[PDB]
Amino acid sequence: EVKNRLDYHISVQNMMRQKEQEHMINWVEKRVVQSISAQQEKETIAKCIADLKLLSKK
Amino acid sequence: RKLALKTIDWVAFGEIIPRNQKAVANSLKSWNETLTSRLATLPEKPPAIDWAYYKANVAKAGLVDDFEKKFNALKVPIPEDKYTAQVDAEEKEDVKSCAEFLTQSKTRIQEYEKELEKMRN
Repeated sequence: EVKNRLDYHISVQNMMRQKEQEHMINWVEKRVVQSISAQQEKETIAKCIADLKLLSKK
Repeated sequence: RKLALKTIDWVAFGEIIPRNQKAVANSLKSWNETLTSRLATLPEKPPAIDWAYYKANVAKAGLVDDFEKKFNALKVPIPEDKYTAQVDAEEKEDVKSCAEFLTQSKTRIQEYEKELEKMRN
């Protein structure tokens, strides 16, 4: 009977945190996914590391 | 756990039921066996909770910790006798049984044997 009280609160906080985590995540990511043309250089670093692939694969 | 054999008893019991309880004992035997097998099965005591995990990682610990203290302080009684001067009405019934039958019967048998002497003939 002692356990029954406790684990409910834990479980609710756990599921609640995941339903925050997902909800914040999609909302943040769905808001801020814009600056790729503002900073091109995420594809310049693609071409940088990609040149260190195109050279450094073999 | 709770019971035991005394004399010879679960078998040696059931057959033999003093008339002043005789009828009762037949029913009582079967009741007893029910209790016997049941008790032997049950758990005797559970675990006793790993607090370390729960206190740290259930972080409503104001609630948890207060309930903890109340649980750790929590004291427990035992169950209740009700039916155990039967245990003692036993020593009384044991008189009845031996001396009350022992004696009178021993004097009776005394006569039967003395009469055996002549009737060899």
